[PDB]
Amino acid sequence: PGECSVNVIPKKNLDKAKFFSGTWYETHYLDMDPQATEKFCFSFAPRESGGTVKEALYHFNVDSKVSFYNTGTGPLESNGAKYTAKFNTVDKKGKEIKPADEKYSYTVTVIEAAKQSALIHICLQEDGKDIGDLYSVLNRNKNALPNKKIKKALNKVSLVLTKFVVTKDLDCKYDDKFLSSWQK
Ligand code: HEM
Repeated sequence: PGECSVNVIPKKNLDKAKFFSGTWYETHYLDMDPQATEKFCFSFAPRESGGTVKEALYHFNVDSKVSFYNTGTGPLESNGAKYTAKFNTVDKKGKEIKPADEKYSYTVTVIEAAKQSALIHICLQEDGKDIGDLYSVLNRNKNALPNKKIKKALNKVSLVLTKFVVTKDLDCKYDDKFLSSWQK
């Protein structure tokens, strides 16, 4: 199965204005498929208004030296820390170059946030069925280590940080202006 993890708990009372602002950098990630070993850098700029999330996504494939740009949009759950989005493909100037494929979606759960750190989980789906998932440690600073509360949250779901890929050890290239200028 490409079954998504159980026991993924949304943070209680996430500060929305703080989390859904600025740019987040992935510092550590754990793809739950052990054979998924392509190296990636990830950053994004999530925004929220009227119960709808609109986020700009940036990935960089370290192996192939190719970047790609996406935007995602979807309703925020009443718990305020989980959303399911559909995504399109845009160029670096933000113009759509491929429309959203209706059969795909992803569900982001914000498990924990503390200081400059966060822990999220993403369940990818096709036609509403699980096709894979990943845990991501985020920071406002690319080079920073996570707050201990992020580790505490990992421990509750029987994960340890040492299992994660460390992003700062990769030769990343970022488009920071794409994210900085999001919804400007
Ligand atoms: C460090 C964290 C992450 C890593 C390492 C990662 C890795 C990947 C990989 C391996 C792919 C497949 C690319 C390909 O098929 O060539 C991908 C695609 C994608 N991911 Fe991520 N991901 C991360 C976090 C996220 C997050 C947090 C989101 C949403 C908020 C997200 C949304 C997407 C989307 C929309 C695609 C496009 C799939 C496609 O075009 O077929 N990812 N990512």
